[PDB]
Amino acid sequence: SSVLHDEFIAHRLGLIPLTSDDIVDKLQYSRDCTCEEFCPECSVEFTLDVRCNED
Amino acid sequence: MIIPVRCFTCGKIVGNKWEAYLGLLQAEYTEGDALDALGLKRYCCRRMLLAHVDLIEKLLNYAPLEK
Amino acid sequence: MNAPPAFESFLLFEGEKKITINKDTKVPNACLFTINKEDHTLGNIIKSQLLKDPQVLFAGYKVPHPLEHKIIIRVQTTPDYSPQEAFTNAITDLISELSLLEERFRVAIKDKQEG
Amino acid sequence: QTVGVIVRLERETFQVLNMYGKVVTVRHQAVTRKKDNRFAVALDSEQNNIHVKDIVKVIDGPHSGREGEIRHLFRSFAFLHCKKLVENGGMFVCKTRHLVLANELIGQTVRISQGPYKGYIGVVKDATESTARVELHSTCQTISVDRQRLTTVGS
Amino acid sequence: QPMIYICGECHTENEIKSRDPIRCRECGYRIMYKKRTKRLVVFDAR
Ligand SMILES: [Zn+2]
Ligand SMILES: [Zn+2]
Ligand SMILES: [Zn+2]
Repeated sequence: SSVLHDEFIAHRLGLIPLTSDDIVDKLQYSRDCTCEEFCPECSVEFTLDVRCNED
Repeated sequence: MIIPVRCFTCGKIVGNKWEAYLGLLQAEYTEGDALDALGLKRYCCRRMLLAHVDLIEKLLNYAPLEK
Repeated sequence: MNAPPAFESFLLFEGEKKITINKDTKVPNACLFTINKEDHTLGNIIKSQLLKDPQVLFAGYKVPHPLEHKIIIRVQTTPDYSPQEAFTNAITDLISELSLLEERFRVAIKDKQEG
Repeated sequence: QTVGVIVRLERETFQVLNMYGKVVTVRHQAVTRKKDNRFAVALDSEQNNIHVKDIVKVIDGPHSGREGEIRHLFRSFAFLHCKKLVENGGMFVCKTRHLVLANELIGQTVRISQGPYKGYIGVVKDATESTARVELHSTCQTISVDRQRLTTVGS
Repeated sequence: QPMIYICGECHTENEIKSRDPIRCRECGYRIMYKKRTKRLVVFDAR
């Protein structure tokens, strides 16, 4: 419900740097993984849930 | 509308600098001093902060559709 | 609408070969190496290493078109030598140099971190 | 059971040529129109596929050494056309055999589960038995994907 | 079947039936907006 449309938010999220220092060598490329959608061997899950209830 | 996450030119993160920059300006820093204090050395990153227009506040002035 | 997917520049398409070898028939002992899904990075380092070889008479590379992802490397050697041999030896030399550089960078980082 | 082609037009009566090849007279009201088989299948002596609007020779049957153009087709009968034949207004009928040569995934929401587009999600706009067209939610492009790389997302 | 619309003024959800005129049951406003879809929306973050 923000003033920014979905692709705007998604693009900004894509640009957030994430610490990768030791995990990245372990992870497989998602295109190479045998999982069907996303598994801990090829991805990291994030969630965000924020609502403004104040003035 | 909102501060870009990265400098377009070099990719340095600037999206965590806008509120700090506004703070330094109200503390009487000059823009050049404030940009120095935030570590923005290359003139591309400095352009990012110097030229930003925070239009999202104006947009936040309108009531949302859903309560 | 006509944008190619970004992965197209480094992922081989089904059936596409990484590297193809042809003879250059204008002159003797000359080969053209076509490499798919590579760009100036590999082409330039390989060419420069080949130019270090005293038995290589000609070495050069080009990207035929910036919107395509192919490089062509042309190698001519002396008759007592082969362009295939020169290409293989150039890659081996580059790998050796990179391995040494990685070892020495590790050592330098450790020195700097200790003091 | 009997289907025919009207070969002659008159003020009151009709002379409609039926499949059997004989001529029977009927009126305007009694005869009711039937749609034409724009596509169909049949069989022939040579064991080759025959469609409408093909030149064929009647090497056997009621007629002999006769050439005509098919206009309507029946399971075991076919209607031939011509311009050189006085009898029956140039139209006669001969047997087909005697004649010789002379979607369920569309609109569903799918996740690409394999390949370089793994993870993308889209709506299937067209699917054959092997390949599908997927409008991608994120890229403004419709791509063709092998159906073995798709999984339908369920609600 | 429900077909929930949001009122443009009072922001109140309220049911609407096809062939029923558009009017907020609370404030009588005549402009309403449809709610976001429940279909899966997925973006590459590019
Ligand atoms: Zn996986
Ligand atoms: Zn910069
Ligand atoms: Zn209202």
